[PDB]
Amino acid sequence: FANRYGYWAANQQLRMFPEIYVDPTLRLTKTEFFFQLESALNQGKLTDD
Amino acid sequence: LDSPASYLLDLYKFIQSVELDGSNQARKLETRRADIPKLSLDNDALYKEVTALSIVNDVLSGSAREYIDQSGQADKAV
Amino acid sequence: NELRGLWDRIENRIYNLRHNLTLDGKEINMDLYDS
Amino acid sequence: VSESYRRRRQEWELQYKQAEWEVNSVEQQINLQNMQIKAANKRLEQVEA
Amino acid sequence: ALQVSKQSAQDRYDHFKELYDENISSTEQKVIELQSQAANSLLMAQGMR
Repeated sequence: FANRYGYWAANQQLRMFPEIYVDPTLRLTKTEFFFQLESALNQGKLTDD
Repeated sequence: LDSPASYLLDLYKFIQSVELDGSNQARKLETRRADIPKLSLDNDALYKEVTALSIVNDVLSGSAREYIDQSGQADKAV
Repeated sequence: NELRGLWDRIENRIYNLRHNLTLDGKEINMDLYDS
Repeated sequence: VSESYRRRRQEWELQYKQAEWEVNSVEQQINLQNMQIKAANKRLEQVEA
Repeated sequence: ALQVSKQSAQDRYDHFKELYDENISSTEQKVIELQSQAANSLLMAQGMR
C-alpha cells in the first residue's frame, strides 16, 4: 500500500493473466549461450536472410 | 474479479485481526469515530457520491451538538 | 484484458473503414461555405 | 546507429504533417476573398443608381 | 478560420508527451552498458606479470 491505485489491482491480475507476464525478457540463467543468439540479431535494420 | 470494494476489504478484514488489548485507545477511538462496512445506500451509488466539503460538517457537528443533551443542560433549543 | 481491448479495437477500425471517407479525420468534405 | 536511424524519421514526420495542415489552413483565406469581391460589386452599382 | 487555426498550435503541442516522457528505450541503454563494462580494466592485464 506504499503507492495505491492501479498498483494494487496488478497484485492479482499480473498472476491471474499469465499472458501479461510471458515475454522473452525472462530471469535468464542461460547467459553462457543465449547471448550467442542475440549478438547476431544485434542490428538496427535487417532482412529475412 | 477486482473492484474498489476488493481494494477496501483487503484493508478492512486485515485491520480487524490487529488484536492487542487492555487500556489502549486504538479501537476505543476508532469505534468512537463510528462508521461501519455498510455505511449507507449501496456500492453502485459511486458516480452520484461526488460531493463538496459539506460531507464533513455532520461528521463533526452531528456528534458535537449532543453535548447539551448528554449533559442534560438543554433540549428544546435546536 | 488484452483480448477485450483487441476485439474492441478491430470493431472500431471496421466501423471507420465502413464509413471510409473519414480516415478518422475528414478527407472528402471540408472548407465549403454558403449564404 | 540503430537508435539514430529510428530518431531521424520523427523530424520529417512532423515537418510534412504540419506543412500539410497549413496547406489546409490557407484554403480558408482564399475562400474568404469572394465576400469582398461581392461587396465591391454591390458597392459600385449604388453610385450608378 | 479561427477554429481551423487552433490545430496549428494544438497539433504542435499534444504530440510532445511522446518526448517529455519515454525519453529513453532499452536499445540506447545497451549503448552505455557496453562502454561501462570496461570496469574489468583492473583485471584485463594482470596475467602478464
